Amino acid sequence: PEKYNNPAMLHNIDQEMLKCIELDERLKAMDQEITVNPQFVQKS
Amino acid sequence: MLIKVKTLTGKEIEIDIEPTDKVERIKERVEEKEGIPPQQQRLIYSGKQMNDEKTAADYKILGGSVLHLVLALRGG
Amino acid sequence: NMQEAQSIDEIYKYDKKQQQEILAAKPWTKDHHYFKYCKISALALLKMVMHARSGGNLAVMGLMLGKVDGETMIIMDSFALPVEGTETRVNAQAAAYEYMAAYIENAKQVGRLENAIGWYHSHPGYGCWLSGINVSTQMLNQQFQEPFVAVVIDPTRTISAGKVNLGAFRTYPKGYKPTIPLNKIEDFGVHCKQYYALEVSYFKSSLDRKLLELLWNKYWVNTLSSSSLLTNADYTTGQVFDLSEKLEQSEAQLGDKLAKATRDSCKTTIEAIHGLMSQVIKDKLFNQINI
Amino acid sequence: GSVSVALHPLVILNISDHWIRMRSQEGRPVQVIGALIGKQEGRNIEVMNSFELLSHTVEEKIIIDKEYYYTKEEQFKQVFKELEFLGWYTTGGPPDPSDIHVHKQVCEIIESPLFLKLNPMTKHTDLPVSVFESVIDIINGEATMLFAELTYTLATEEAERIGVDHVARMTENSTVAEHLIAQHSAIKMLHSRVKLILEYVKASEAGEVPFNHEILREAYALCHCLPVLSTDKFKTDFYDQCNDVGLMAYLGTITKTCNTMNQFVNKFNVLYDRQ
Amino acid sequence: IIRGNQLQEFAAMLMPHQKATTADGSSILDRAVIEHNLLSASKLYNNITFEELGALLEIPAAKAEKIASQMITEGRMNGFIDQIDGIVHFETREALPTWDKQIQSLCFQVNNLLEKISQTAPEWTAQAMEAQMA
Amino acid sequence: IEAVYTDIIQGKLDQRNQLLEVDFCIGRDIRKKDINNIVKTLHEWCDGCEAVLLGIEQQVLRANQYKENHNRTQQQVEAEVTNIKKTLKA
Amino acid sequence: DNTIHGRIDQVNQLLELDHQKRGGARYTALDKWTNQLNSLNQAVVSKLA
Repeated sequence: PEKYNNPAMLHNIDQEMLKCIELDERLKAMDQEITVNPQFVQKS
Repeated sequence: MLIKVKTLTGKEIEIDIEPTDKVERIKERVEEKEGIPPQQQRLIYSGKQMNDEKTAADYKILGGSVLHLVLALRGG
Repeated sequence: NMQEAQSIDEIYKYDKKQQQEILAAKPWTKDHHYFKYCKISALALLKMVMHARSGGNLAVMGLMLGKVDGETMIIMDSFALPVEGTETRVNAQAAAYEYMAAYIENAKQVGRLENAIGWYHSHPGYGCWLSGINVSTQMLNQQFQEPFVAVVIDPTRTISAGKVNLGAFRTYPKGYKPTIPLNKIEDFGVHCKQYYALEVSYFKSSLDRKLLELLWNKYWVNTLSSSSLLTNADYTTGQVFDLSEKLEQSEAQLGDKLAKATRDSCKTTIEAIHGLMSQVIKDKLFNQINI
Repeated sequence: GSVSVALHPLVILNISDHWIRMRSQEGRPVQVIGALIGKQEGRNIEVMNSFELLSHTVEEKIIIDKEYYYTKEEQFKQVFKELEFLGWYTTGGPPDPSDIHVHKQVCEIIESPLFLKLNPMTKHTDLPVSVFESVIDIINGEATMLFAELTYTLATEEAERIGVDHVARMTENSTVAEHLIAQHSAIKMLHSRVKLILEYVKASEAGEVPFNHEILREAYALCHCLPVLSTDKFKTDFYDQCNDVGLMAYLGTITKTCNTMNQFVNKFNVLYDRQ
Repeated sequence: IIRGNQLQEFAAMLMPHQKATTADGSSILDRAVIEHNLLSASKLYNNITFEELGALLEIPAAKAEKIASQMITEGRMNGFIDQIDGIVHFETREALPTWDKQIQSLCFQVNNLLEKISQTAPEWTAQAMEAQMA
Repeated sequence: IEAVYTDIIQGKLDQRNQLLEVDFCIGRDIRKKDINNIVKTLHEWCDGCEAVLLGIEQQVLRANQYKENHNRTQQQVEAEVTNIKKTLKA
Repeated sequence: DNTIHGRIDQVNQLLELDHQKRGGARYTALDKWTNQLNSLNQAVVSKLA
């Protein structure tokens, strides 16, 4: 079916990277929001 | 009465000696302080090795003066 | 941008009070594997290497100056000793100690505020390991001078292979053990269980980097075209292999190591992305002109 | 160039380290003075190593501790046997009367010492290191020793060159900038070379320089040798490499987002939901 | 690629023992010249067919293949031999190292041209360099 | 091969694909008409080098500003958490 | 007996050797990452939520 050497595969890999990056950014933002709640900072 | 001993790394300890003692004497007393090996100590004062057998008559420590100690090292 | 003390030059500060507090508290008395990191200045490495090669195949050694910050030994200078030694055995009878304390006293006035932090020894072409008597040497050096580390250099291996054969080692106290294996005894000594190695890294100054970048490059098909990302293929394969065990140990711990594992993987991925970027810039430079 | 001076790539780095140590110790950069030792083979003076000296200040003039010089000389006559005094080095721009005041005391040690310069506030692409010699000129009255520039080389031995290469290979403002600036400088000066070649070709076309029929042929061959390896096999190999590196980056982005995910899970497992 | 129709002079000044045949259907000089020709062909070629190889080494046909097989397995020349297609491969390059070697050649050419032009007219090159660096 | 023997060109002969592969060739005579061609090619190479340098500068600037922005964000969240920690101890 | 590294073709009576297997060890090690990382996230998601 495929040899995995055409630029289309590189473009697909890039597209997957730009979704994983967005997911990581969203998790980091949520963690940063959690680490500020006044309910927190006192449980540790 | 308030003689000081310094290591090459930075340690500074205080001891007291009598004028008529020997170099071996101050050795035993400094190991009675801590517990250094006696045969692996090199004594330095004013950049000169201290002869052990010589009873302290002319090696003048009159106030505040500090002796230097070196630990023996071999890298064969 | 030279007057300010950046994060690179901030390590060039000798705070007497902080070092005194560290040496008085002595946190190393409880944890045996307390020290892990060894940062070394560039010029110390230079002087060490030139002293090792100047003696030829005869072993040479010296005392190094530095401080301790938490778990990191920061070494800022190297120093040579006036000793007579053969290929394998040395004595350092009186001349070394007549030029050791005198050197410290002289350096107290020029501006050298550092003290004895360890010694380095050159082993000419028979591995980077602690000898059977060198381990006892570090025994009695550490027993009373706790902030301390033994540095071992191989001149022949460095001059032949092209990589720095440097090893920082510290030994366990007598009684702390944790039949000999056949894989950890050829790269180490027969007393390998009595000593451990420490991670070694180097630092330099901002002006050092500035002078290096303007010293001499050329390096068009020497650096800019040198089969990059491919020369260290065996290095990368070994790294990607041992990250497997690192991650499996981290997972076993979960069932912290994980941050170290992620840093280790990030180093390799960043390096090979840099290689790809170099290849891409080469392609955009040379291949795509005069269609 | 009068006498011949061979310079080793060791004294310069010692001077740089001394200046850096002084700047970190005292903050405000000041003058630093050292001593040169080496081998004087005929008219060829080879400078291998240099050692710092403690210089005091009286009134507004710097005086070298000559007894310290004797002690240092006795010290390094044991580790470096056949090495003699050669001169002193300094840091700064143009020579100043303080340098002359230091060199006149240095002359009392050795008949004709050398003068070394290294500009740390340099803003130019030239090498800050320079070599000068003191020459008594025909100045009226008491003629001072003017510093005449000398011709200095970069003689080095195997260990020094190999160590220099090791240090140059080794290396903040992010690692990508470190990897990129080395490429940038190389491409900059390669483009400058290309521009010089094009300028000569244009000048030859304009007739300003005599028409040489030998350089133009090599230039023509070089012009014909730009499109290197436009074959399909090379393109396939390059795209294979690109895809391999891309999947490498994927496997390594995922393991870091896993770290972030674990950190978030650990943080959340204690605030909103106990145990 | 020295051939057998200009080597009679060497054969003339040969001692009887040094010329005496090994009893393999050919002279020792014919052995040496054929082996040298085969080794020389191994450099400025990439892959050749037996029909074409049966002209450089003279030779009937398959004896050239026998000699090529003898050359290998003795640490002399590299390359494998096909027999279905009758084509022998000497050595092939793998693209990217060829790209690096082309970078070698191109940049050395640039540097040599710069050195030559600087040595030709020092005044003009100095003027151009000092104007560019301004 | 006779042509190659005179060191004119460095090439490899291929019999499978029938494709001569040359690497280095000596330049022939040049008339007083192709100087425009070489000038054009050299100018194109200079323009390509300049474009590459500009792209490199832009990319390094973007990387630096991204790092600075991330560091400022971390500093801001650290300041907020220290402020709330100080406030909590009342 | 693992003395000849090759295979035998019977329809054309050929003997194909093994002048193959370039340095693809990288790939297998790469696969190793997968065989870990999958499991790793399986442990991460299984903590709770």
